[PDB]
Amino acid sequence: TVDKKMVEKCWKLMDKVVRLCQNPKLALKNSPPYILDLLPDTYQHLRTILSRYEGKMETLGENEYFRVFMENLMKKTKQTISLFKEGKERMYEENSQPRRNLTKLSLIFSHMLAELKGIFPSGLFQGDTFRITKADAAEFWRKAFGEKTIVPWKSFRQALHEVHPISSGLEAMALKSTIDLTCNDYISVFEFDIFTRLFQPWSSLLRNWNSLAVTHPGYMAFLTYDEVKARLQKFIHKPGSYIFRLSCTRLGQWAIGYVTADGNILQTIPHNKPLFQALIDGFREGFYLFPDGRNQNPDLTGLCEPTPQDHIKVTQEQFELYCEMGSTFQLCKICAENDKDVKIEPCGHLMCTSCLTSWQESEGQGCPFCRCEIKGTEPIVVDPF
Amino acid sequence: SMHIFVKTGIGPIISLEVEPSDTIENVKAKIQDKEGIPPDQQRLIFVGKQLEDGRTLSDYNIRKASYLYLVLR
Amino acid sequence: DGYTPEP
Ligand SMILES: [Ca+2]
Ligand SMILES: [Zn+2]
Ligand SMILES: [Zn+2]
Repeated sequence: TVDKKMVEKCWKLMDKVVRLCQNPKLALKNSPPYILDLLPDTYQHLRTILSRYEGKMETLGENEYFRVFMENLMKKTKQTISLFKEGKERMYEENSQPRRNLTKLSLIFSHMLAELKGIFPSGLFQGDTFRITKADAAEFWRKAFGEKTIVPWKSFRQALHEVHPISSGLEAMALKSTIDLTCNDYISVFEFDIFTRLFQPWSSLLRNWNSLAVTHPGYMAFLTYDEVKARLQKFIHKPGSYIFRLSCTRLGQWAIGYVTADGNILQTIPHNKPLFQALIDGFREGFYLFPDGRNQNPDLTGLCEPTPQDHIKVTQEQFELYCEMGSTFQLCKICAENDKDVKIEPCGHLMCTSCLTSWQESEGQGCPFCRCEIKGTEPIVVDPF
Repeated sequence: SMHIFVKTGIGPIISLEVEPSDTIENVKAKIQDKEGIPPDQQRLIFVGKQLEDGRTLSDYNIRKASYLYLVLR
Repeated sequence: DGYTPEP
């Protein structure tokens, strides 16, 4: 239960962590995850929530997700406070174990902040109506948990095991490590969305996860842009050397770092396409050949098998309405040259892949019709009336 | 004089009271009076053709009950 | 931010 004093206590602890990090003796880099920016940003969003719930503090206080988040915020802030207390001088040692823990805790605050903004957009609770990107993933969460925002790990593990069986406790604990971003032993709808975006398609979820995050030597998990260039510097004279990682700023998305014919160390983003599709493409035309400089590259052919696109039938209501316009439902309304063959997830807006690519090339990952973030895409076919 | 329709992905279909002599800028300002969308963020489409701010409705052969699409930034 | 297109 979240009261007035509990929130005030959290902020006082948050302030102490800021004071400890403000020390010029640490000389920490401004690059994300930057805790000196993350904690003050967490204070403002919480303040935004409270102003949206002024008077309605009974509804906010008894809210399960908010209770859990606040409990985890105090715990993570106190953990950082103790980290500075135990081994004070080790905080200034560049690559020491306590310093690596501060970088790990900073990542957690970044995930925690993105989760809070995802569940409470504009300060109002939208967790019960959270839009899961992939359709098959959304149907799993609805049938197993309904409109629940957060569920305990053991409850998530038993539901998942029914659809995608888990081989061992070793696999379950590795699976827990990748999906539980906030490190609180609970799995949120936001965390689920991220895992199901990265390890798509849903139909072979654990196979994709095992082949890309467990058995793949190229998997580096969360890594900053600079660290990718720093790790690939060892393999400058080995053309085809590559690595793939996650970004705290671009949650749910992948990023590949490779060495060219000359070197230079280039970094690309596949954007809403399955990672193995880009890795297989990248291997057959000699770009991604050596994962983490190793001679042996994993064969991912078993994951990529030509599948049919989802079909959408236009109704009588839609046909009649489009006839008045002097057009069809299936025609792309941006170019008016092709039929709609791609669906933006989760808004559902349709256009041709051509208009999408051009929009993404210049404007970014935002829907042309409603400005909603392009969390994912799906190729589709619109069957005329 | 006449009425045109503006199809959006942010709400219901916008019906606007217009004249053929009206510029694309005037139409964008009329959408601004309807949805509060900044005109510099609006991109109007007529049968897959992007409408230029300087030109008028009559220049693109936009007649009565014509449907325009709204694209944002 | 300066990334790189897909090869
Ligand atoms: Ca969690
Ligand atoms: Zn098009
Ligand atoms: Zn949309």
